[PDB]
Amino acid sequence: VHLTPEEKSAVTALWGKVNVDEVGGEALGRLLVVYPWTQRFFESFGDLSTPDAVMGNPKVKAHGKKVLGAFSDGLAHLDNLKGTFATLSELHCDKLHVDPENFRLLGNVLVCVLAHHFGKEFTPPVQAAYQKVVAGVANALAHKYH
Amino acid sequence: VHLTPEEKSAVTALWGKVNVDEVGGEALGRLLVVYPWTQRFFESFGDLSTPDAVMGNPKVKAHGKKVLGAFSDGLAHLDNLKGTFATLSELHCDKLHVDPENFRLLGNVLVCVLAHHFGKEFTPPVQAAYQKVVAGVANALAHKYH
Amino acid sequence: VLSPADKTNVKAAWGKVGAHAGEYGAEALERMFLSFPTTKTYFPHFDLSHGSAQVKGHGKKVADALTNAVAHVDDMPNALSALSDLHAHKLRVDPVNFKLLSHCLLVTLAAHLPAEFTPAVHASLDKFLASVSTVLTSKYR
Amino acid sequence: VLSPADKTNVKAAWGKVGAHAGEYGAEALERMFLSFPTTKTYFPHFDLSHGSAQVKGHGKKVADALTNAVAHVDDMPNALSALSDLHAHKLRVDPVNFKLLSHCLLVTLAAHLPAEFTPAVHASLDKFLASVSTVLTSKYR
Ligand code: HEM
Ligand code: HEM
Ligand code: HEM
Ligand code: HEM
Repeated sequence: VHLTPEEKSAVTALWGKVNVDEVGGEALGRLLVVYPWTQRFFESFGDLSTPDAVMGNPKVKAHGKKVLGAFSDGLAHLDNLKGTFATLSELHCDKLHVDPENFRLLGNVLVCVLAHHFGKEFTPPVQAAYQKVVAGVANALAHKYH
Repeated sequence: VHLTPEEKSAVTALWGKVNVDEVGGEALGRLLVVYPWTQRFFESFGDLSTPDAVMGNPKVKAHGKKVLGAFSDGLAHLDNLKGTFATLSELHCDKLHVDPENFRLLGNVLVCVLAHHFGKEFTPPVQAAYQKVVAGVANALAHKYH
Repeated sequence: VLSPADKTNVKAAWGKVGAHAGEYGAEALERMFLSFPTTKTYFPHFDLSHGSAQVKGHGKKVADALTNAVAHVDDMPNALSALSDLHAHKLRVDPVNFKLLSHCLLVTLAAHLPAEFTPAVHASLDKFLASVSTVLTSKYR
Repeated sequence: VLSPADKTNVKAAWGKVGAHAGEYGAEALERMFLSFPTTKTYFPHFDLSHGSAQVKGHGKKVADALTNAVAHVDDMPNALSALSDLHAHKLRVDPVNFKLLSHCLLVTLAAHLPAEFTPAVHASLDKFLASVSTVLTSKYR
């Protein structure tokens, strides 16, 4: 993560006005709905029969709530995304076995949730900035696969 | 790259009996043929109209010859694939702009050339070993994309 | 494959886009070039600065090639049959780039239609662009 | 799409495989589980040790599901229509895994048919498995 001062501000300014509670479940939710196979990891959450059931399952808005944390966390430790995610990398890999290609799917659905919640404020340059961050994050968790 | 002693031997024993000259063009060649879009980077090589023209173009068996080098090179520096490829990473990224997803395609077509040239000697465990190496290499060149 | 429920959401969401189609078609391109720098190696003779009337003009091509799909959805492999040769044969556009686009195209729509960008239509749109991407790459298969 | 020249290479290469089909169908699986550890999260009730008669037995299913494709190539979306629901609906198999397999399946064939694994047939095979993979995932589109 380089984040030039221009980008550094775009990511901070925006990220600061983010509904850290709701936005977190908004992503996880749409992931299970748009990429069905992913529900294969949250069968202990409940009814994921329809999108309405997924967009309401309390187990989901509680997990997405914890996911968003790791971000605010990594976002406050760009200079080292590897160290911060060491723990979660061992968890998602040698225990959950999620494929690293699915960390990119989640980082993008997130970018779509931010684009939806901030509409126009979410300018192209603001995206190209977050895309870098998401990417940097998707590479830390995938780190333990070596 | 971990390479446990079992794997370390499988990769060495095999790699030692490799026709370092011919095998190198065998891969590059089949890449342009099986993944056509990739020819978009070697238009200065000549006639790539048919596979026969690609599997003979001298420009190709000379470039594949240099590619295989970097491998024998990285293969002799597993403990640090990042440092060794620093140069080539800047080249393929901020100059050639090849997408990192195409370094995986080449590493696999290579595994197929080795599987073809050593047939049965190329046991599953020998593959699962090389696959790790290829992967480790495909991540170094892709490194400068951060 | 696309289901009747999907068809309805694509035709629904595209309708609500209407008039701005071309505009939107050039906002996805800029987002791409910016977020995915590597995709510019295709538009040299192009000006990729914020105002390029070349990017605006192209956004109309893409936008109407898509509107050409939503209206003939049950038959894309024939309507798009032509854009299949150009992207695969002449241009040699790497298949990954069709993914990078489609993404920016969903990140554009959500920033313009915060009402109907429901988790469902979102999924319907992603399947639709997934089918378009498949058809334009088909000439490789 | 697959061309007559492709059809010929698939039907050609598969013919030369014949009798060993099932054998080969279980060698690709082991290669996968080994090289791509993450793909085992689907076969728990399975024994994935070198001799598993469960892996051998499954390799026959896959092998004959493929032989079912080469013979009905012009019509896979219907013949395979069924294996489409099972992999997409019931199983929820991630689309990436269809790529990991197809690879091991080409790394198997080359290690058994060093004569006809020409750069061309290689390309023809890759397109064929590319079309099979697409059809089994289609139920997502
Ligand atoms: C952007 C990358 C991701 C982040 C930031 C992330 C973060 C987390 C965190 C913080 C936890 C729980 C930690 C705790 O409970 O203390 C977790 C658990 C888990 N993650 Fe991820 N994750 C990511 C992507 C994914 C993806 C793509 C999947 C695949 C479906 C996934 C599947 C899981 C599962 C199944 C659990 C639940 C484990 C449990 O029941 O505790 N994660 N993740
Ligand atoms: C496994 C990863 C790869 C390795 C080991 C590798 C290695 C190399 C090396 C050593 C050079 C030339 C260095 C020199 O001339 O001194 C080179 C150049 C180049 N590579 Fe790669 N490369 C890889 C993958 C790719 C891929 C996937 C493409 C995409 C088509 C590609 C496109 C290029 C191009 C176009 C050049 C030629 C530049 C010239 O004309 O000198 N490479 N590569
Ligand atoms: C959703 C998928 C896409 C659609 C619907 C689409 C549609 C089109 C259409 C209709 C044309 C213009 C025909 C003309 O005006 O003569 C075109 C041309 C072209 N497209 Fe795309 N395209 C898409 C994705 C891509 C991608 C992913 C790339 C590259 C990253 C690409 C590269 C090009 C190029 C190079 C041209 C020629 C433009 C020029 O150089 O003047 N297209 N596309
Ligand atoms: C080339 C593509 C593939 C073909 C042709 C294929 C074909 C088949 C066939 C014919 C069946 C067995 C039906 C039966 O005996 O009742 C099956 C079942 C199954 N396949 Fe595949 N398959 C392929 C790829 C995959 C992949 C990539 C995975 C996972 C990584 C997968 C996971 C499964 C599972 C879980 C079953 C059920 C087996 C069991 O648990 O008993 N398949 N497949």
